[PDB]
Amino acid sequence: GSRRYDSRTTIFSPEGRLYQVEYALESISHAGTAIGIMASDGIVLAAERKVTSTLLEQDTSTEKLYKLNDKIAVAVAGLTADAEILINTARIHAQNYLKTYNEDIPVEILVRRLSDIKQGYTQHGGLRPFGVSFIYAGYDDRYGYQLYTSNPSGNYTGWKAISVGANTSAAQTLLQMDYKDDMKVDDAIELALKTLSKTTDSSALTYDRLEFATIRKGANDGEVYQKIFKPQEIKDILVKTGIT
Amino acid sequence: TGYDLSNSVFSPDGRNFQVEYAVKAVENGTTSIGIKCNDGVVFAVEKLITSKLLVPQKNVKIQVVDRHIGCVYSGLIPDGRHLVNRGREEAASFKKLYKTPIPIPAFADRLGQYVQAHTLYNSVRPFGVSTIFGGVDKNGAHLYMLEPSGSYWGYKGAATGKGRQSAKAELEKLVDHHPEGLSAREAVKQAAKIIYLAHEDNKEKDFELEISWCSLSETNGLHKFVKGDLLQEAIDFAQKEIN
Amino acid sequence: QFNPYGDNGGTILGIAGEDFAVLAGDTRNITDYSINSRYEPKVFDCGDNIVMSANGFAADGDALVKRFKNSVKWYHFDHNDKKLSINSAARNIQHLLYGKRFFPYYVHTII
Amino acid sequence: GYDRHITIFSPEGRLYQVEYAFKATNQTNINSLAVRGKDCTVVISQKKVPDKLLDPTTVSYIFCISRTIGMVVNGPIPDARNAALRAKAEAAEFRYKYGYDMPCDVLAKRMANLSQIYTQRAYMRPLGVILTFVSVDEELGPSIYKTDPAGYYVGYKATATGPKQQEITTNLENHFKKSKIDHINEESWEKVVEFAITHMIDALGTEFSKNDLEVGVATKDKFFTLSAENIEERLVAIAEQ
Amino acid sequence: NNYDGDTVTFSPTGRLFQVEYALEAIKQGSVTVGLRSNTHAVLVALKRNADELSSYQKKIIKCDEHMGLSLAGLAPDARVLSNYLRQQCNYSSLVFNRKLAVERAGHLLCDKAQKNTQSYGGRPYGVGLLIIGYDKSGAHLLEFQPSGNVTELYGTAIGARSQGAKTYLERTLDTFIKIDGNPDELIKAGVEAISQSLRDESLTVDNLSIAIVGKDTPFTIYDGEAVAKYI
Amino acid sequence: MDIILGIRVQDSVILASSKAVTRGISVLKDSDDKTRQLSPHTLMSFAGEAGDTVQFAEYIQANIQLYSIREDYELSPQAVSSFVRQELAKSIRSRRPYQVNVLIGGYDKKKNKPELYQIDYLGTKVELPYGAHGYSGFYTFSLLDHHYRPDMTTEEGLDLLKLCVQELEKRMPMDFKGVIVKIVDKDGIRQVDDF
Amino acid sequence: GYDRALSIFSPDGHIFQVEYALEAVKRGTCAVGVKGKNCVVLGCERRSTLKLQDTRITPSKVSKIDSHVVLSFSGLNADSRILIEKARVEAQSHRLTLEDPVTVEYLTRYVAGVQQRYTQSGGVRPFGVSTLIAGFDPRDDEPKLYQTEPSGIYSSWSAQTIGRNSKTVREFLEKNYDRKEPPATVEECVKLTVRSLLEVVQTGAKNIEITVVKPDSDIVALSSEEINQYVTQIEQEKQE
Amino acid sequence: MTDRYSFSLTTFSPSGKLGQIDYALTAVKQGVTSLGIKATNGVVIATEKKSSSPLAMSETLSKVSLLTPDIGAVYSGMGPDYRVLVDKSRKVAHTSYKRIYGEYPPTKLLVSEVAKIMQEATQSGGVRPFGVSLLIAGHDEFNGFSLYQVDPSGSYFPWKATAIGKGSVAAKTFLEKRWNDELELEDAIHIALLTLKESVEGEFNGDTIELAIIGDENPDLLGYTGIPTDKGPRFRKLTSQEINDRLEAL
Amino acid sequence: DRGVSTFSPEGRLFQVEYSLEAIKLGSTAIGIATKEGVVLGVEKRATSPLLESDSIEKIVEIDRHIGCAMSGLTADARSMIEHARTAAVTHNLYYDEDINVESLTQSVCDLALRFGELMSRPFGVALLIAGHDADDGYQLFHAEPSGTFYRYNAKAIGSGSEGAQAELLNEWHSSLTLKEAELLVLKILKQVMEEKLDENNAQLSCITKQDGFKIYDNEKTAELIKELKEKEAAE
Ligand SMILES: [Cl-]
Ligand SMILES: [Mg+2]
Ligand SMILES: [Mg+2]
Repeated sequence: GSRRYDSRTTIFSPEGRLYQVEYALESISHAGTAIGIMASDGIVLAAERKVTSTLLEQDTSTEKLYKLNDKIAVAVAGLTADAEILINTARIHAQNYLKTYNEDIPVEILVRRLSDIKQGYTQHGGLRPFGVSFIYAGYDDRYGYQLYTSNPSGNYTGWKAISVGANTSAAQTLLQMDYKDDMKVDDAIELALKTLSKTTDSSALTYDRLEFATIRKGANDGEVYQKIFKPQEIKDILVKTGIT
Repeated sequence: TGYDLSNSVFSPDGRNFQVEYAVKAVENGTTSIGIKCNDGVVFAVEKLITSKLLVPQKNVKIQVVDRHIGCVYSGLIPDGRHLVNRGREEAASFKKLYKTPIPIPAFADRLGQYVQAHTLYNSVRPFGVSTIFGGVDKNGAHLYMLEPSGSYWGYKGAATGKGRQSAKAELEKLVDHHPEGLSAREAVKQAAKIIYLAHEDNKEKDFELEISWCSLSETNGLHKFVKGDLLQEAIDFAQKEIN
Repeated sequence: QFNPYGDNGGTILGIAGEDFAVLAGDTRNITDYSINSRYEPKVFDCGDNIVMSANGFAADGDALVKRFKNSVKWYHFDHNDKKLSINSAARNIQHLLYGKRFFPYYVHTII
Repeated sequence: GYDRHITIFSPEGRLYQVEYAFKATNQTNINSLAVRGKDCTVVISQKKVPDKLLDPTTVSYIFCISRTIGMVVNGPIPDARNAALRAKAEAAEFRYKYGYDMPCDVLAKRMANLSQIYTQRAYMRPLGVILTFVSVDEELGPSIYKTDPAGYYVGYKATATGPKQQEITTNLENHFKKSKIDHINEESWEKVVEFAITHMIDALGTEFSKNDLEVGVATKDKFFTLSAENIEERLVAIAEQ
Repeated sequence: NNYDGDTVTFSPTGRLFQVEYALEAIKQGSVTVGLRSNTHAVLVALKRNADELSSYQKKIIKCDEHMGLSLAGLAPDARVLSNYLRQQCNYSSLVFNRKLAVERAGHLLCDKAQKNTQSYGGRPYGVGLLIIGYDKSGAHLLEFQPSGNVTELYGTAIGARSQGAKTYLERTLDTFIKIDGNPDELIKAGVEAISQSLRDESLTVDNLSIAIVGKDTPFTIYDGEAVAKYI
Repeated sequence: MDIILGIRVQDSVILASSKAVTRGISVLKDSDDKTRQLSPHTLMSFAGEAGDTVQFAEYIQANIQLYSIREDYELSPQAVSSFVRQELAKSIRSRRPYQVNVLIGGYDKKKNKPELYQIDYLGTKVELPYGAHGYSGFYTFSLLDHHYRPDMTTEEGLDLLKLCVQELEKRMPMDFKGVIVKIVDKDGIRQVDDF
Repeated sequence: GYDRALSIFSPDGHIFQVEYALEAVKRGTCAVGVKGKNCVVLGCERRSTLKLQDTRITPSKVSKIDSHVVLSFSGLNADSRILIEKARVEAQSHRLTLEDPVTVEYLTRYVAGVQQRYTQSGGVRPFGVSTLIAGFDPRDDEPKLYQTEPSGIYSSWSAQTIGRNSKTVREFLEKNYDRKEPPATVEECVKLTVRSLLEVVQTGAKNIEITVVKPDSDIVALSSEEINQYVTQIEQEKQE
Repeated sequence: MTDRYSFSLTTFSPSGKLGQIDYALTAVKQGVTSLGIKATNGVVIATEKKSSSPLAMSETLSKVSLLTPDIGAVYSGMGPDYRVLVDKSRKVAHTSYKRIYGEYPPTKLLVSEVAKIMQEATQSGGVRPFGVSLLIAGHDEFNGFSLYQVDPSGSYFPWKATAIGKGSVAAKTFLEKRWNDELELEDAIHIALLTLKESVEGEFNGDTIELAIIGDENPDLLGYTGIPTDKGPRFRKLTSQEINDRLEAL
Repeated sequence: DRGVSTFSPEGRLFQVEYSLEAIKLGSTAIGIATKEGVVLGVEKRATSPLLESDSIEKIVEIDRHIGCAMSGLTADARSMIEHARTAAVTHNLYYDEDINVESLTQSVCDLALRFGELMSRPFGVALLIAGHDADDGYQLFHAEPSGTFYRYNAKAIGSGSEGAQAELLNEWHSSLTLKEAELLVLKILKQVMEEKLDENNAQLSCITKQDGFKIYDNEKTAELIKELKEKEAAE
């Protein structure tokens, strides 16, 4: 029968590793780097677009940074198509919670459920896992600003600063070097861009190969604002820190 | 390679080796035949007497579908029974909806489509039988032969099993020598002769002859088994011809 | 509207002695003011020295007896030809009857 | 190399099972041909009955799908009949659902879509057949639409299928280069059938008796097949010219 | 070799190896014999133990008052098939008030076994059965093979060294077929038949199993001290 | 079914619920507690069809307790009331709806405010300074409309509540066998034993 | 539905998928359970290749199943969440029908049953997780500590460890734990737990988590400084 | 019987590649060249009509398809896969949008739905990915004109201009030299025809080229009058004659 | 790979045969049947000294008149026991009587072959089922994952089974008292066990008509161990 052609996507290696999860992580390590940095007064999301062509429409484009609700956003590293499946599920989940409790969903609850979906694809169903790692940046009134990451295994962890995708080893060492706890958003913006600039596989970091976003309480009084940076705004912030 | 390990897989030739392998199982089976006649059809089959302990006349191989169709087959006997059970379900539902008993060409396609369906997936095995069948309907007599691939045609005479080539040669002579037609009672006698002649290819064990027929005049368009005086008369006719 | 029940009349009676028991029943079967049969038995030997009658609506009565007789048969198959005691039969019949609690067998049963 | 056993892509982006299903198409060693007249669409196919024990009237690769649509198959008969029954059911359902007769090209698309599914879904094999649908459509007029195991389909001015299809194709091409038109400029279907047989004889280089051929004809409001004597009448007409 | 991974695969010579391997399980099974006259049908079965501390695996199963079988091979498969026969016999009685013909019983088993040889995931039954019965056309004996093949016989045997009993019955055919109206003699012939399949072991009191059905005899099984008469 | 009252004052929510369980012409019990603690600072009183009431109350209790353990966190009274409303709003179009009316009294620790929600079996939610279900409101609301201040103490609320119970004991046709009174505030839930 | 039998017997009688799930447990961070005279202490290793972590929000290694029972684990983190969720739901379901919280044995038996089910169900792989389940039965002051593993077997332990280098810390506990006299106080039990982790861990900084469970739903997690005091005290006694 | 293939046929290899997606892209590479160019007041999509036989009527085979009155699609790769995707794309525009909001979906969202369908063929049980790359051009009130590429993986990218298939590498380079942000629709059509001539080998006329635009509303193509707000489809397929007119002033 | 329900060329089911190897790795369990009762004894075999041995539960009650011992992958036995208990109680509900020991065993063995491509694999545990009923008296059954069960006068399963079975062959006779059987299980367990036998690493139990199924205390077994050592030294 069909047994012959079954890859057995949800089995253990003799060493106790999940083949498909390990190979999905290997896939993700070739994706454009994405960085999240959590400051005391906000969060920065920075991500490098995968080798751009000059004829690509840059302003009406979304590849790395997606909005889940008004208080939560994600940076993507891996297969974009896979990520959008998960993003839509996450968006719906947030609305289900709001409909049920009349309160915006706590960040961890959303992260857990999305990570639980990934976990399922590694234990049952015989399907390939999602080749995606997320960086979650969000705010709620319990823990305030939070950064999380999830990967194809469905395992998630919280961070002060973190990178996913390509050159995470080098990127993490650089973040670990210059990060401190009393940091502000504008400092974090600079660290994020400086780290990408040094870890990039490109010749020089330019505005057209970046997506950028901040989550501040920099609205008016006790409320949170999501700012997905426009091309010109990335061009300006790149000049303001003296990278170009 | 490995193209022959799974059903429904095309080889680089464009062949389904699993069906061709099922044909080998049919070639291994005992000889069965069908003769079309003036106003009906005649079926006969070789029953190898493995032992003295087999009860004579009591391991019947020819099967009736509805009241007007007869079916006989060579190869894996259980597979043939499965096909007839389906045939009976198909004939019952046809009669249920359309009132009239199922026409033979209609019935032939019902089996054909079902057998063909067992070449479409790797989760099923092809049928290990070639089935000779037919009867009488509103348009007269029809004889068919169906193979593991689902392929079937109308026949003047049909043969399958270990002695198919011997039987075919003998069938071709009847078609040549009788262009106007063969009578039902004659076809019964000829069927006996041909089974006896085809038995030369399976002559270690001696055998038991079984015949059936549908005829507009002789059986009133219904399927009946040939028994008693008419059977012994046909056996004697066959015995005289081999010597 | 279709009424799935009927009344076939008749009456039954069971008495127990020290070392015996009787189960009696009249043989008349009726509908309304008509006699269907003057001899239609409704007391049956079910095997294992158990006699049974289900009186009321005969269709339900026959169905129940038929099912219990069959229950005795399978009790033997499943428990090495063990004899079904009268107390075990009683409990078994309770489950047969209560299984149709929301579409009852319209009968009074005695064994 | 299990990528050659089921319908998944090979490293060079090919589907070998689909390619091998195309080779099954020629397993019968029969050539078919279709042409269009002004009022009609004629399809012809070779009829080879090798066994003397066969009932020749039951040997056919032309099917009457609906009153208006006919279909000739190039490929093994079991798959051919599978396709025919489905086409008949599809055409019948279409009429019931939508209140008008299923067009030839729409049926062709539908059958092509079903074929496409078998090239994408693993559990279903492709049918080793090429289906040529013919009609005189009430909107588009004389129509020839052809389906293959890849799920490809297209309309034709004329077409041919089989082992010696290329010879027939170029023969027809050269005629339409000469005539400068999209069809056979002829009034009666009888002479369009005569054209079809004539050009098949030239391309294949063989002569035909009445039992070596099989002819289907589509006119307005009916498709029908010809008897041996109808073809014989047609063969006599060609010979006497 | 490459064609024995499952029942859905034919070999290049047209063989079903999984069915043949199921057939092999019967050959390893303990010998059982079946034979009949015109009035009675008899099963005789050699039971097998694990060791001297264990019981002897029961080989014979009752299906109805007029029918029953003996088994050789996988016993749980015999339980499944016998249970199916019990239901089919029972359906015939409840619905049609009709005792199931022994021939129909054979046809039903054939078709049940066949379905397990043509589909993916399943496996063939790993047991052979000898069905005896008395119905409206007299006494009967059937041989069931898990290939689906069911065969009506005067006498037969299946299991290890069954060829000895099968040869004996083939010689004795003319004698035992005319043992009419005499149960004990028909059994004696069956006990002598199964003795031709014994090696180093002989028939003891908790070793031998005999069943009989006939004209005025319901299907009944004899074990223990009830078979001491026949040793 | 019977008298469940609720009064939200300055610093607490007070729930009063009748003690009688009557079936037919018999008062089967006179000490029944028609309430469940959903979380340390959230109490729900309930009232409606026999069986349905407790079955619904305990089902809600289980769900909130499950949430508490999962998140190591107490849901706000508003969040709990919305969850409860949705469950009833689902129920009303089921094959057999829960015929249960509830009051939810809670103290929001993040806001440092008492909150009283009235939800009927249809899933009709309202936040109120004082609430009642059934015929009880027909008597007590005019009394509360008069005497209630939003800045009352817990003691003033209890006296206001005594006035309601007295009016009900005077004009109501049945003997509801008094009430069990419970207070929800910053320190959690406690029962008044002498009422 | 996906049906494949992934957990099957091999010729030597092993179920490799279950045994490979144990290798995942062996890779996981060390976890230890020690029960005293009046308490149980759950200690957990946290690897220090991860700096820049946010410990406020990062999933804790010890999880409350109910107010009186806790669950720690070693192995795949994502897998453990599924077991914890199911356990928490069963805890509430038990309170609802029996009107009494679960016993630690019952909760353990349930979790172990779930793990076993995933070793002979089609289309699923076993859990790459072993658990330590600790707590006190309702209205009972006798400490309870249980262990489960991917196969589905469970048992009670006076003290036990799971995860990487667990064989080293088990060695330590085997000579340092007296059955006749378990750690008489909370302090003694925490210290023996911290000592056992210090055989394997590295630095006693933000690498060790300690959770203390006492009778009648009295569970608290120790902070860095509180744990660091045990680390500081143990090292000074060691230099001798 | 029944679909026993409930497992993924596309899986990650040790190097991290998804083999079947890569091989699907290889099939797209073999496919005939198609391109799209976005102007300020419209979009043009074009492709070569590779005829299988001169007896075939290439008009009956449409490579450029209307999805909504304001959205059109073209492809490179496997034609049959494209045909069924168009059927599914047309239906999903109704079921998941028009039947809910009473209006047609914006380009980006319809593209998103097609991408989802293609992503699922990459993960679901017993199916291979689609062997096509799509170029979808369209207009909507709040986003204006747009052009998208959808790949076998389900990924989509917005483009100012691009090409896919056989000679896409050279064609993209050609478009980079010619494209500016001030191109008018007629200028974009001109560049489209120039770019396509490089990749076409045989005949280059209105019968071998298929070309459609997304531009102004066409009231004459609406089929009815009387509703002021309904002004007609922005999608229009250029006729064989209309192409030849522009090939003279080339 | 290959089908789960595949036959070997010798006519055996691969998976069933492989599960039998798993059972050979299991801890020893012994059962002896007498006319005064049936005794069930098991080797606990704690993997470590810190493990509290009294939590090792390899002898189990099915009903008052039926007990059970296990060997092999003991986690697999839980659902088998659950089914056995339900089967026993259900029969009492339907028939107001105790269910026969053989009928119970047959019901458990019906689960065995319900695997394939139903559960994904056979059980990796063998059971010794001991009980009493009015018809056939005291009985001991060995239930395998093949779906087969034999009645035994005495039987050992597990790692020390073939050695212990040979010993049981010599020692068993039809007149053994209950006390004699108790000592015999202890004696044979002590012979095949790795570690030295005591009340903490071995467990005894019995089923009698009068008192039903009882698991012995560690105090009671300890005295039987002391009684056994004294009797072997006494000649
Ligand atoms: Cl379609
Ligand atoms: Mg396929
Ligand atoms: Mg209300």
